[PDB]
Amino acid sequence: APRRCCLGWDFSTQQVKVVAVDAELNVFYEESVHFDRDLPEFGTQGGVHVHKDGLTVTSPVLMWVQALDIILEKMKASGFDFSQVLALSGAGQQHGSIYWKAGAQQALTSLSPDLRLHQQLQDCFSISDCPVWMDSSTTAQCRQLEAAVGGAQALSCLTGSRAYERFTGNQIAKIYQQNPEAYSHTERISLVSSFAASLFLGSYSPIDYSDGSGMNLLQIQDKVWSQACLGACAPHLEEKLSPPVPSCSVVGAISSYYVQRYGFPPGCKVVAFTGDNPASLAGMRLEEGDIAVSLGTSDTLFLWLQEPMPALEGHIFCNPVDSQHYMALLCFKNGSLMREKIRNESVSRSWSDFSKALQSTEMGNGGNLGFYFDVMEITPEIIGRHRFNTENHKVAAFPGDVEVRALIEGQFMAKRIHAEGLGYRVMSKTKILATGGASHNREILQVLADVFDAPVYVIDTANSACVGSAYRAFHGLAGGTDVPFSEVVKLAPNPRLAATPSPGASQVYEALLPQYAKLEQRILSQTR
Ligand SMILES: O=C(CO)[C@@H](O)[C@H](O)CO
Repeated sequence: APRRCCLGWDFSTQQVKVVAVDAELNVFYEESVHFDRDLPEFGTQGGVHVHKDGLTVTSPVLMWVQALDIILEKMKASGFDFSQVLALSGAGQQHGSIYWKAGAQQALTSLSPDLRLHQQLQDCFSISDCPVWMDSSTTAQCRQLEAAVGGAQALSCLTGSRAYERFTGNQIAKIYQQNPEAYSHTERISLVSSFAASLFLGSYSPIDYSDGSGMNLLQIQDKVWSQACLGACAPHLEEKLSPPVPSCSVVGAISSYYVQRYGFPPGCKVVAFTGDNPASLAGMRLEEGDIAVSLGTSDTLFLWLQEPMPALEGHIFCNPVDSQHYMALLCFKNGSLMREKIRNESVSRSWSDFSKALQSTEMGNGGNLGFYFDVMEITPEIIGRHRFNTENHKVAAFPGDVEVRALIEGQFMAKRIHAEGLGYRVMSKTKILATGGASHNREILQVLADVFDAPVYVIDTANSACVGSAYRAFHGLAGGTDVPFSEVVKLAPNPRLAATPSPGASQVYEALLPQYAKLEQRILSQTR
C-alpha cells in the first residue's frame, strides 16, 4: 500500500508545528520551528514582544511567514515525501490578526517557486506587529463595543462572548483608532488561522465559522457578520473580512508554488483552517454530550453545545466539526498552582500523598466545601480561599485530607455548574476527556468521574491542534459536509478509560452541587 497522508499545521504563539497523518489515522511524522530559537533576529521572548506598557503583546507577521519557509525546507531536507499529501488543514492561535496591505493579493497569486515566501511577501502587510491572544491593551474598545450594541449580555447573545480584550474586533478598533492611515491602506484582515490558509492557497482564504466566533463580530446563530458589531469596531470592515464559511470547506487547491517548489500533488486540497481550541476539540473527537478538561496552569473546559446560552463568562463558538451546533470554552485561572500549593501545605510534597488524602476521604467530604482562589478567578470573578463546614458555617481551615478533597471536588463541581450555566447537560452517551499533568492522577480523575456521573478517558493532547487539523483535512477528503466527522475519525486511536463513577456518586452530588452553587452566589453577593 502506498502511504497517502494529510498534513495538520499549527501556527502557535511560540512555534509553527506540523504532523503528517496517514490514511489509517496514525501520526508518522512531526516537525517544528521554534521562533525565539530559530528566528532570534526578531527579538521575541516566548514568540512575542511585550511592549513597554505591559499590556500590548504582538508578533511580527513576517516571522510567521519565514517560519513556514524554514519548516517546509526542514521537511524537504529530512526526505519528507510531499507527493503523498492528499490534503491539508491547520490551526491558528486564536484571536490574533493580520492586516494585508492594498495590492498584497497580487503578490500572493503571483508567487514564483524559485523564491521563498518571506522574500516575496516582505511588503504585503500594513501592520508589521500583529496583536496576539495575550494582548490586554483594548479595555476602552471593549467597553465602547458593549455600550454600542446594548451591553455585555447583548454582545454575548449575538457573538457568544461579552467583549474580551484579546478578541479581534476590539484589536481592529484600536488599530483603526490609533493608526487610521494603516487601516485605510488595509485591503484584507485575516485571523492567524485564515492567514496561514491564505499562504497555502496563494490567495486569500475566508475565515471559518469557528475561529470567526473569537472576534465579537460574527452572529453565531445566523453565521453572518453582525452589522452593529462591524460598525462599532471600524469602518468598511465587512469587505476586509469577506463572508465567513463552514469550517469543513475546501477553500481551494494548494498553490502551484508548493507543487513546483516542494512536490505537493496539484490536486492537494486546502481545507479551511480553524482556531487551535476548535482544532483540539476535533483532535479529541468530542461529540454531542462530551466535555474535555485540560488541566494545567489554567484549567480549560471544552464543551459540546447543541443549543448555547451565551453568558458574561466563557466563550461560545460555532462548532468546527458540526456547523449547525456549537462549542464552548470556560477558563479557570486557579489550576495547577493551587493544587501544588494545597499539596505542599496539607500533605507531603508528593502527588502520591495527595492521592492518599483523596482515597482516605468519602465522596461529598462530610459536607465540607471549599473555594480556592489565590489569584483573581475569571470563572466566576472571586478571589480568596472560602471554606464552609457541613452546617454551611464559614471556617478558617480544614484538616489536611479534607482540604485536598475540598479543592479537587470543589474545582470539578465548579466546572460542572459553570458548564451547565452555558447549556451543557450530562447525557447517557457522555464521555469526559481529561488531559494535562493532573490527568496522570487516578484519584483526581475518579472525583471528576463521580462529580459528572460519567466515564473519564485519558488522552495525550501535546499535538491535539495539529492532529485535529489533519483529521479535519481527512474529513474534507472522505466527503465533508455529506458525512459526519465522527464516522470519518472512527479509525483514529481511542482514548484509555481511566475512571467510571462510583456507586452512589449520583446521590451525593445531586444534593451537594446546588449547595456549592448557592455558596458561590453568597461569596459573589458579598463582593458587590
Ligand atoms: O485565547 C485563547 C482562547 O480564547 C488561547 O487559547 C489561544 O487560542 C492560544 O493560542
